[PDB]
Amino acid sequence: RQSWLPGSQIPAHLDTPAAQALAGNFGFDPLGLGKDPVALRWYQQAELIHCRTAMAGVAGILIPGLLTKAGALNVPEWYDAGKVAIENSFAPWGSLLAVQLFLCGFVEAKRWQDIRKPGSQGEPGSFLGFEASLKGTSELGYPGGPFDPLGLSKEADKWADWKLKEVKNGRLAMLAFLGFVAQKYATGAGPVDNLAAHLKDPWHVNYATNGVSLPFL
Amino acid sequence: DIAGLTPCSESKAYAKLEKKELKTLEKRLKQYEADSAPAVALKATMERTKARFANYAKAGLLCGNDGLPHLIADPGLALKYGHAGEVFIPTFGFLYVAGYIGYVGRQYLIAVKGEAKPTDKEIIIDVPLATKLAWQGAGWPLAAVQELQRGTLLEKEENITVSPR
Amino acid sequence: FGIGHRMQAILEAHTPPSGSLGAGHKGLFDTVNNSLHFQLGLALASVGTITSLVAQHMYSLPPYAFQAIDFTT
Amino acid sequence: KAGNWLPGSDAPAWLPDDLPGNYGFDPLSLGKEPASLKRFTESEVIHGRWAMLGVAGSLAVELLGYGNWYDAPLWAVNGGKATWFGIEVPFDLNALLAFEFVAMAAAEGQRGDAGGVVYPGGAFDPLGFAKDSSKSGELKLKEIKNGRLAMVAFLGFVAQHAATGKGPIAALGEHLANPWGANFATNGISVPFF
Amino acid sequence: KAGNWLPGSDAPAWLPDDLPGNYGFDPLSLGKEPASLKRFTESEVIHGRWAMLGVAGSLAVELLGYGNWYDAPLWAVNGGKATWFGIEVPFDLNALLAFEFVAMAAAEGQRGDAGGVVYPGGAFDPLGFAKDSSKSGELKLKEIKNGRLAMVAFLGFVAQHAATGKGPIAALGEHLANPWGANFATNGISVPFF
Amino acid sequence: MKDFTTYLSTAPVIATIWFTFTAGLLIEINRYFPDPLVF
Amino acid sequence: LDPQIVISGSTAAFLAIGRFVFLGYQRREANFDSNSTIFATNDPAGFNIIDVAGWGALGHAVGFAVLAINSLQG
Ligand code: CLA
Ligand code: CLA
Ligand code: CLA
Ligand SMILES: CC1=C[C@H](O)CC(C)(C)[C@H]1/C=C/C(C)=C/C=C/C(C)=C/C=C/C=C(C)/C=C/C=C(C)/C=C/C1=C(C)C[C@H](O)CC1(C)C
Ligand SMILES: CC1=C[C@H](O)CC(C)(C)[C@H]1/C=C/C(C)=C/C=C/C(C)=C/C=C/C=C(C)/C=C/C=C(C)/C=C/C1=C(C)C[C@H](O)CC1(C)C
Ligand SMILES: CC1=C[C@H](O)CC(C)(C)[C@H]1/C=C/C(C)=C/C=C/C(C)=C/C=C/C=C(C)/C=C/C=C(C)/C=C/C1=C(C)C[C@H](O)CC1(C)C
Ligand SMILES: CC1=C(/C=C/C(C)=C/C=C/C(C)=C/C=C/C=C(C)/C=C/C=C(C)/C=C/C2=C(C)CCCC2(C)C)C(C)(C)CCC1
Ligand SMILES: CCCCCCCCCCCCO[C@@H]1O[C@H](CO)[C@@H](O[C@H]2O[C@H](CO)[C@@H](O)[C@H](O)[C@H]2O)[C@H](O)[C@H]1O
Ligand SMILES: CCCCCCCC/C=C/CCCCCCCC(=O)OC[C@@H](O)COP(=O)(O)O
Ligand SMILES: CC(=O)/C=C/C=C(C)/C=C/[C@H]1[C@H](C)CCCC1(C)C
Repeated sequence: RQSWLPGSQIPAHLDTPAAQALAGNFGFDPLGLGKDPVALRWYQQAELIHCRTAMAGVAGILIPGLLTKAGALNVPEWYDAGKVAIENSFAPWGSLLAVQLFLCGFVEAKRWQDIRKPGSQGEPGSFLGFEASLKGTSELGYPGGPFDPLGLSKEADKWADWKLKEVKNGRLAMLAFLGFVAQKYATGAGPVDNLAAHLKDPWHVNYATNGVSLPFL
Repeated sequence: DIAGLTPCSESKAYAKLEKKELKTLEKRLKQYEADSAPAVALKATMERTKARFANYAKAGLLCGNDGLPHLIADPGLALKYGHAGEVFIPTFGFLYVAGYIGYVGRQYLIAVKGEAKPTDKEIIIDVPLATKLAWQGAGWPLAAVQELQRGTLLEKEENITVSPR
Repeated sequence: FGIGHRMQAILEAHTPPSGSLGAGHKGLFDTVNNSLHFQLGLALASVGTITSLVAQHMYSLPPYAFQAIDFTT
Repeated sequence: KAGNWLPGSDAPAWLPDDLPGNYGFDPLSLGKEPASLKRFTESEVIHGRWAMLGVAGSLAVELLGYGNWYDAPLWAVNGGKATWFGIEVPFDLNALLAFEFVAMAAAEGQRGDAGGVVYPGGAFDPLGFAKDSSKSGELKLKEIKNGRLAMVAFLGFVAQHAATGKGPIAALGEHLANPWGANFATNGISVPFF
Repeated sequence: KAGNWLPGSDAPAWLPDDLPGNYGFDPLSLGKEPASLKRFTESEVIHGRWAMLGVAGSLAVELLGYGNWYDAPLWAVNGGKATWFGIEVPFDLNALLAFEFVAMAAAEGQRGDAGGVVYPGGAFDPLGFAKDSSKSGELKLKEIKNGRLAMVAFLGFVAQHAATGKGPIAALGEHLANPWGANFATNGISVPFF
Repeated sequence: MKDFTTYLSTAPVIATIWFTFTAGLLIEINRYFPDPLVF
Repeated sequence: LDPQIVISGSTAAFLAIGRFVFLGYQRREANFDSNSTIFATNDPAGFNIIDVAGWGALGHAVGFAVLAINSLQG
């Protein structure tokens, strides 16, 4: 049994056969937020959405930032890309956010309805024939049809491992974005610049030297 | 600006009040020596006064005709004119700590309620269980919302005692 | 003279269909017309509210001549 | 049932299947009581009919060039005379109130005395398009759907006028000229923080 | 079936063999249900017919020297008059949308009221090219294949225009004049690293 | 020691220790952050 | 504005909507609303003197309101 703390008392709610079926089960729940099975299922969906969203965002911040350091691209910093992208644009940020909220609300409402009732999106005569493809697999949060065009989820032997590479990576991405924010309020530069400045002198450039992360020192 | 008030960084009464406080402190300081404990204490108080006035003017507070700051309690005005730090953020901070303490106490009561003698657990606090619940109460809003959605937060009408009407 | 209303009918015809108020105002005409303490309580509540209204309106909106200059009054 | 307003959600039990426009949309459970649901049906049909006529009139006046629906009663407030289709009308505001009040009182009085009738027929159907009750089902749905759409359209007319100051056609032309740059998120009234 | 899209891969078990243009290409399994497959079949045939007409019209108008397909509604952006084959047309954009909308709505309503008929025939087949059902299936394969090619061609038209700016005929001549110097890799937006 | 810990676990002793800890935390917070009126 | 025309028209109009429009509704509500005097009349629809006085009062009030509003010149 893999654990996040060797010797710590693993919670009973995380030891059930249903809880162990989730990917990345390391028995980490010191606050007991997953005692309720309904709450655990909802939080599992939230963790999956956060993992995918954080992975896409951190990728869109790290890859163009790494290409900017080289001569591949000239993408500005993530904390300044919004202003630069809205300057020479075709619409203000308010109109764009309104269209975004509408388009995101529709799909999130459909996802919410499928979470409330699995496979309910396949109601006949409701999506111009595309309702059949809107029914996900047996596991919540893992749909097929239009999603997953390559069909890599049909092989079960790697499926259980595939999900492990999706949650864990996502968790890392979730911390990555957090660092991106903290570093922004601690050094004032970008993440790639902070990485290079740290690699230049690791013994004197860290969180214990900026004076912000350790005010008592 | 809002309600006919002016910012503390541009109020004459605010500066006059600061000069009055510094004047009375300096007047009290002139009666002592230079390398004595009361003089150092008075200088420290004066530095604290200067830092307090500078910080209040730096925060963008709105002062009145008396030179004293004013708080904005309307959420719209606070979030629209940069006054959310006065009454909005501390409101949510107190809500978090209040629900935190309430949830910890409720969890302790429900936990000791099923034991043999709950009154002993009430007069003599079970420090290990109380400490565990105190550390676990960080997720109080999530646990409270999940409890409310499940219907286990409230007790039924038939299980509560009432008057004979 | 035939025309007009009956307070009992208006009271008995004011119950929401959702059952939020229970039986609504059914039987309120008999419990008020036959109880002098209920009528006295309603009258005193309205009178006290009107008295406070009088105090506020008279100091803010002076109705009598040369009344604002008289501070003691 | 014509359809499902929330794909994958169970329809309310108090809503009949043969009701026109029955999409199962009632989160507040307002039609749970059978008597209340009966009044709400005729109320919705009457509202849809009035809104359809109102939206058609507001569109026709601006499409022909006689101002918007908001500028229509502006003649009675500052020395003006009503013009219908470019023809002068010899009636003051006081005379219009008496005639409209008497006519509407008579019409609505007969309708109310009828007993909540939603589909009168007969004298109201001179062309006989709903003689058979078997084919009236596919035509009643069209009426309720067009009525709901016109209700939303009139509400939008009032909202866009109160938030911009221009008529319905004027807001359409401006939006067709600049869709991304001129919408509800750019008027400064709808969303204040945008 | 007309063949296999991916050699070595088995065709899906829900695709009928008698369907025209059946290549077993369905990795997303969108036509899993027979009800959705019928609608998608009619939609694909109609899309192919419209794509064929659109591609033929764009190529014809560009080869006849009447501008590219992108500069077709440009006369109604700045104010002008449309010219079909060099002959002036006195209809403006406001009147063109009305007649086209009315005629298209009537024709599409009549077509959709039949219940999704893909191959009507009769009045639409006066020459009798499909009198015998033995050879009717062979021409259907050609029809769906030409439609698929036309849809891909129209997608290519839009993509190459948004990537370069020149029209389909102007892009063909440019590519024939400089194949290594004028292609999808030299436009500048397909590959940002190059 | 069990009886001593049980005595220290009573309501007045626990209240005294808890209020002393809370008061000390608030006092030290105001000491290192003098005059906090806003956030 | 002529006072006679306005008052006469308002009174006649409300008496007409009281006798030919809202008579049945008022009679049905008065019946369900449940020493006295019965006012017998020869009107076929039972429009007694009490209803005439009430409708005439409403008509006169509305007519005088119209006259006053038009007198204000607004
Ligand atoms: C606890 C009671 C309470 C009271 C007495 C008020 C009172 C007020 N609020 Mg409010 N508000 C409250 C709770 C309260 N609020 C809460 C809990 C929230 C969080 C949702 C808000 C969020 C809020 C916002 C975002 C705004 C106000 C605003 C206002 C002021 C005018 C609007 C109004 O009266 O309509 C009641 C307020 C609401 C129903 C909230 C929606 C805002 C309405 C639609 C007004 C917006 C229109 C426009 C901006 C008005 C400004 C006109 C002009 C000065 C430019 C007014 C003094 C407005 C303001 O003055 O901006 C500085 C403003 O925009 N409030
Ligand atoms: C588990 C602790 C607890 C909880 C969850 C509540 C909760 C509640 N109380 Mg209550 N109360 C408590 C303890 C608690 N009380 C105690 C010890 C007293 C005696 C002083 C009171 C006296 C009291 C009165 C007179 C009233 C309430 C009321 C209420 C309700 C309104 C909210 C409020 O803040 O009121 C105010 C809360 C207080 C005045 C006391 C708070 C005391 C602390 C902060 C609570 C925790 C103390 C405890 C020692 C910690 C647990 C230790 C454990 C972890 C080892 C609410 C449901 C009101 C009501 O009737 O309901 C609408 C009301 O009128 N309470
Ligand atoms: C019949 C529905 C309808 C239509 C066709 C329009 C059309 C239009 N409106 Mg309008 N509006 C509507 C309803 C509608 N509105 C309603 C109900 C309200 C009150 C909330 C408003 C309030 C409003 C304001 C304040 C403004 C407009 C404006 C405009 C114009 C610019 C687009 C825009 O930003 O609007 C936005 C409309 C909404 C956010 C609400 C639309 C309601 C639904 C979502 C649309 C109809 C449903 C649609 C047929 C199918 C939806 C499916 C989809 C969600 C997937 C445009 C021509 C702006 C203008 O004047 O132009 C410069 C303007 O400022 N509208
Ligand atoms: C488990 C648990 C339980 C127990 O009981 C207790 C405890 C301990 C408490 C716990 C823990 C928790 C945690 C840690 C959490 C966290 C989370 C996160 C971090 C998230 C994020 C998350 C994150 C996310 C999503 C993110 C996303 C992002 C994005 C979109 C981005 C975007 C962008 C880009 C691209 C670029 C531009 O230029 C900018 C922007 C616009 C900005
Ligand atoms: C269903 C439900 C149930 C659940 O449970 C809950 C909820 C959600 C709440 C719901 C919903 C609701 C809603 C939405 C409502 C709305 C309505 C409307 C809009 C109406 C209108 C309606 C509307 C209407 C009638 C309108 C009408 C109009 C008119 C007549 C007009 C007139 C006119 C004209 C001609 C023009 C001129 O120049 C002026 C005038 C004179 C002015
Ligand atoms: C099958 C499947 C299944 C699996 O599983 C999955 C997936 C992959 C999803 C799939 C695939 C899909 C696809 C490929 C699609 C595509 C489509 C298209 C492209 C269409 C178009 C389509 C297209 C179209 C109609 C087009 C049309 C056009 C037109 C009419 C044109 C017109 C015109 C002309 C003459 C020229 C002038 O100057 C202008 C105009 C006036 C403008
Ligand atoms: C027999 C007969 C008949 C009838 C006739 C007649 C002619 C009747 C009538 C009647 C009338 C002709 C009535 C009227 C009336 C009136 C009244 C009843 C009134 C009143 C009053 C009041 C109450 C007022 C008040 C006031 C004042 C004092 C001041 C200012 C304000 C007001 C205006 C409010 C006929 C031929 C149809 C048919 C046959 C038989
Ligand atoms: C902005 C201008 C437009 C706004 C105008 C609003 C004016 C509304 C006037 C309402 C007048 C009430 O008028 C009266 O209504 C009742 C109540 O339904 C109708 O009453 C009818 O339906 C009710 C049930 O609802 C039955 O009990 C009754 O027997 C029947 O007559 C009457 O036939 C009508 O005479
Ligand atoms: C019921 C469920 C509700 C779910 C709601 C989900 C909300 C979706 C979240 C969206 C993220 C919000 C990000 C957009 C806001 C940040 C944009 C912004 O802050 O820009 C404004 C400002 O810089 C522009 O300033 P100028 O360029 O100086 O005008
Ligand atoms: C934009 C708008 O308002 C709606 C247009 C919808 C249509 C034409 C749908 C029509 C049919 C469909 C495919 C289902 C069966 C009946 C119809 C008329 C053939």
